[PDB]
Amino acid sequence: RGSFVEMVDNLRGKSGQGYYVEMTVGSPPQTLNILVDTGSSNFAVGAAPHPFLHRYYQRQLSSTYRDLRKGVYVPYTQGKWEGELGTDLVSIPHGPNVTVRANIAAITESDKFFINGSNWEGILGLAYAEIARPDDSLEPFFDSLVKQTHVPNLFSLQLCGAGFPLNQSEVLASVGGSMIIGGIDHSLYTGSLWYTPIRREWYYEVIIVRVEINGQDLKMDCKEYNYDKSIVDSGTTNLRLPKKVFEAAVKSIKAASSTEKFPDGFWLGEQLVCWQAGTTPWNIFPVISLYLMGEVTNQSFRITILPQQYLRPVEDSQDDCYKFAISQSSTGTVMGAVIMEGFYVVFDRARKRIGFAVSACHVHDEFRTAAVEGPFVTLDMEDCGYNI
Ligand SMILES: CC#Cc1cncc(-c2cc(Cl)c([C@]3(C)CS(=O)(=O)N(C)C(=N)N3)s2)c1
Repeated sequence: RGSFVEMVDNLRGKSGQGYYVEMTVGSPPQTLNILVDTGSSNFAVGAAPHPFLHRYYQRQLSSTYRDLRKGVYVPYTQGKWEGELGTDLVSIPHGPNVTVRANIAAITESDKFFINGSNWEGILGLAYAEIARPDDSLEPFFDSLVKQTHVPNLFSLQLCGAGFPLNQSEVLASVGGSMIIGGIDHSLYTGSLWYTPIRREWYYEVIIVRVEINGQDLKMDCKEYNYDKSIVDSGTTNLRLPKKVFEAAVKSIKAASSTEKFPDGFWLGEQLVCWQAGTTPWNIFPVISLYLMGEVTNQSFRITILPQQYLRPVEDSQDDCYKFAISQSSTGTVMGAVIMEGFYVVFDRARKRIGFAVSACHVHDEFRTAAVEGPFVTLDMEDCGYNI
């Protein structure tokens, strides 16, 4: 049974541009579309005109706006923003029926942060205070929400990839998924939920203990899989792997799909590959299984994704085109949107654990499905975690 009907189907977007939820800030309420990001901890919104924004937060029009008289500069390689800190009343129209006083970073200047055509005007950082900017004294939105209300300390995400490209109008009209605040909606998944511990509360950090490509063990020291960390990040498009893991995984994926040769640019995630309408050879591409530390001692479980997850649909023609959505990282494993699209993901902050179940909206074919299975007997799993 599905017990959170008001929050089901409250997301829009896609893996390449991000998934967002509608929010309101200020008095009277100012509506904004907000990127759902489990990989950061700031609630930051556009608050000045920008060519790629059609709306922004107007603090002078909010009677409940409180100025914190403090600036914040947050530079990332993926985009940078400068903001002015303050507080205001915040609601999630298709969320719990509560109004919170929360910190807001009013973005006044930015460099390649807002993306042309994304439809979002801000970011909802759902990770922990440890990685909030300027420091951990700036309470993240979800912490304020739990402290001020009776909403349980848990949220769950069902990110829904369409399995095909969505044009400018389609992406605005389509349901991109669900963010259930304070609970688990049982209609969003099939089978059982399996839980992996949150290693440390900063990013949503996890431990990967084994990797298979079509059941074939990648056979690397498991520390390599979590070098220097492994995180679950709705604000990353790809499955990102540490350099050495990426090189071994791409070699194995190429060997499994060897009946068809792809250009170097395809494996670099830069070039698209196209096939005649309806003829994508899904079967030649292998499944990928990530084994995660279980809640019970010496116990693991696996999550299995299909090429329908790691081949991201892109428009070219009537051909079906894709980009390879597995890429190299120098900052550890990132289980991005293309992985999350296969699963219903429960961020159980109260019990310091992350749940995975097969998503009711994952893209598959008649021959294979994504899977969440266990238990498996796995020894010295603590040794898989990286230190320093
Ligand atoms: C699925 C999707 C998506 C998507 C699309 N367009 C923009 C973004 C982001 C830009 C920035 Cl900046 C982000 C930060 C705050 C820093 S980051 O290091 O780039 N990062 C990986 C993260 N999780 N948070 S997300 C995400």
